[PDB]
Amino acid sequence: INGSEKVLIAQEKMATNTVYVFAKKDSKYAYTGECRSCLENSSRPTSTIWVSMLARG
Amino acid sequence: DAEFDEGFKVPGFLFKKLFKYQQTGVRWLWELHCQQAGGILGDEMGLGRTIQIIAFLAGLSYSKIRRFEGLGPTVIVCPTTVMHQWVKEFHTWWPPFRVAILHETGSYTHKKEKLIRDVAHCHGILITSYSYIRLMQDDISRYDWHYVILDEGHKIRNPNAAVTLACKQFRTPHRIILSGSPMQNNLRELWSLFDFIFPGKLGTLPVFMEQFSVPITMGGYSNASPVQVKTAYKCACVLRDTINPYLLRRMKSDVKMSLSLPDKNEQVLFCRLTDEQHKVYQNFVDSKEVYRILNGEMQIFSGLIALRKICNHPDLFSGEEDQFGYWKRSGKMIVVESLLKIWHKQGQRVLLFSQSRQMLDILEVFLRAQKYTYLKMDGTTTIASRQPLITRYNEDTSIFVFLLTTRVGGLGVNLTGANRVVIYDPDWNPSTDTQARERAWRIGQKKQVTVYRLLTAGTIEEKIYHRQIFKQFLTNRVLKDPKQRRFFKSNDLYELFTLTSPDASQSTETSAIFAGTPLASSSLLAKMRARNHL
Amino acid sequence: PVPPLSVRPAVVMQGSARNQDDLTHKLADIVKINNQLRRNEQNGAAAHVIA
Amino acid sequence: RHGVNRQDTGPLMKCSFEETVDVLMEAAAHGESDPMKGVSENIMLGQLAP
DNA sequence: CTAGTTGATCTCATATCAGGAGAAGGAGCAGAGCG
DNA sequence: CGCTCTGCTCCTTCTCCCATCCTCTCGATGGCTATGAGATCAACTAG
Repeated sequence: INGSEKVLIAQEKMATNTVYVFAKKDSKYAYTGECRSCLENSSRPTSTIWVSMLARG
Repeated sequence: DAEFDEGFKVPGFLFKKLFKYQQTGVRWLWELHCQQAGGILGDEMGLGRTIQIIAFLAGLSYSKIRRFEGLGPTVIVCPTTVMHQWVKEFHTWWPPFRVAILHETGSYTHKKEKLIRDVAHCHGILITSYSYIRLMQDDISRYDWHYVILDEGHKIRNPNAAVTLACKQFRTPHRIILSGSPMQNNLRELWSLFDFIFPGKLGTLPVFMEQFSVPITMGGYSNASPVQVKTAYKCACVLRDTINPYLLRRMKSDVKMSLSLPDKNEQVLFCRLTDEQHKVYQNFVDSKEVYRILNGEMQIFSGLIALRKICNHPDLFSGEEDQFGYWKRSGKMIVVESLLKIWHKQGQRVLLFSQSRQMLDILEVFLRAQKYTYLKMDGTTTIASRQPLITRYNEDTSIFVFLLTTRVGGLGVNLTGANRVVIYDPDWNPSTDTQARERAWRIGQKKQVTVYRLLTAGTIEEKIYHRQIFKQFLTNRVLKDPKQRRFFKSNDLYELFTLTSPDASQSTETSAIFAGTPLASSSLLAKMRARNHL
Repeated sequence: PVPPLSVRPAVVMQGSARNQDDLTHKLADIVKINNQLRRNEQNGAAAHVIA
Repeated sequence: RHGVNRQDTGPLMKCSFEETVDVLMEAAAHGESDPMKGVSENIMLGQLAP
């Protein structure tokens, strides 16, 4: 580009369409299951859906 | 001597000299003086308004009505080009008024403040220019003036100008405006004039706008919903009757039978763009500059000026038989060639108008390229030598075409010897082009005068003409009759950065738009419910 | 208070184009809207427009 | 900042540490006067630190 | 002294996700006098 | 017997901070509205 050799660096990201159950120590939720969902042929950003459990008390 | 109701002895040997409308005007001026209000003598040019004013002030001085034994010190603010005329009018009608001009030419030969002090000390008649009001706005307004007459009071058309503020800093209840047209562009101007003559009648400018100007113009478009036009008509009626007892305007329809007026015909030529001019205009309307204008990132006004220059001539915008301003490169100058040739073969005499002085010089060079004798007067000519030029054109026939811009010279410089007139390019103001056509066709015009307005179809200039007509319609609705057939579209009228040149298969936009061509509490209630159903 | 030119120097680029400081651009916006508000209060403007 | 800029050390010493704008603005609102006793204040004014 | 010309100057027109930590306010509310 | 005046706790904003110094490359950045007429005025350029 404009005589300058430019190299694209591969960028890490969490995989999509997979359910990942984490547990944040400092939060109102005990457990949270997230899913960054994205249609096969991308047209919009990743729509993250969370399904959490409220912490006891 | 003629006598009025409370007693105002206008002298007989003056009052007899007036005409009927003039006597009506003197009556009205004195009705205001009793009410202690101001007003606008909105009679258009040529009726004679200075005569009415001198008549009324003379009657007020002789009648010794009283504060002040008779008429006190009065200031007249008029353009420089008419001050000497004013003093002569006084000296020929009512000599005993000690009239004095405030000017560098003047006659005082001493400190000008001493002139103000002396004239006020003698209850004289002092004439100034608007500039002296603006400059000495603090000094001149200390001597308890009894009358203020703003002749050609449309200089106060702008409520923001320093001249307006300086003129509204006068204190007397008696403010008279002598303007041929109280409003010229929109209702800003009417409000400013009324804020001068009578500070309170029309409200503050925000209120006046939001009540009148917006509903009215929204009802000036043919695509307006019926409710919008009906509201516009109602508000126009309210404004009309609100201003009725303070604006005395008479046309050349009722007074026509008293004075002769030769017939005037007018055409609007639609001049196709030349192919090179067409290409330049299309490149500009496709270039990124107008795109940035549409984005609002750059001021649209340069785009306007550029497109006007292009329609005038490509050499303006762009910058043998190829020298500067060659007349074959724009269609409007093709048409000017044809008209000038034909009229010279007819032996007539031409006024050649243009808003641009640069293209005025272009046209000068074109006339040198031809063998037409001519004369030029513009802003660059010294004022002291302006009268000779006009006289030399008017007295002989050995000069064919006289070059003007629409705005040079005093209002209505007497160009009578001309027969035909051409407005090479339209202006935004209807009043300036109207003045241009009126300048040739005045009182004491011997031959039929015709006006040819040169348009380039489908361009910016067609839109300028449309806007001129729209403003004229606005003024007419406000001043003569609210009911009017609606001609225009809002979006088409306001979007003015396009190019649709006619191919002669379809008619031009203008022709398409102009395709057709005590109260007994029951009369009070009846009028209220009538106005409210509208 | 609008600061002096030292606080917001107009540095000249390689050519003749004089680049203004961020403070100067902001003061330009402030003066623009201040003049705009001054005229809108002086001449016809709606209350919501002034607001 | 919650312990060091809450003592009576003077606004110029405090602005050197943290919350430069908040400290100087508080000092302006309250008309505080820095007696130029610390080393930071003299260093800023190019004076010989005590 | 007297006009007149010629510059400069100014006014007025016409344009529409993997932070953290502490400090302050606010709100819910338990409870104690006490009118 | 119902109101006031606390003052405790939970949450919620909200705002502040995140080592020092040094080298290099690379890209982006650029702001333009006109025109003319009138009037003033002060200086010559003649009288």
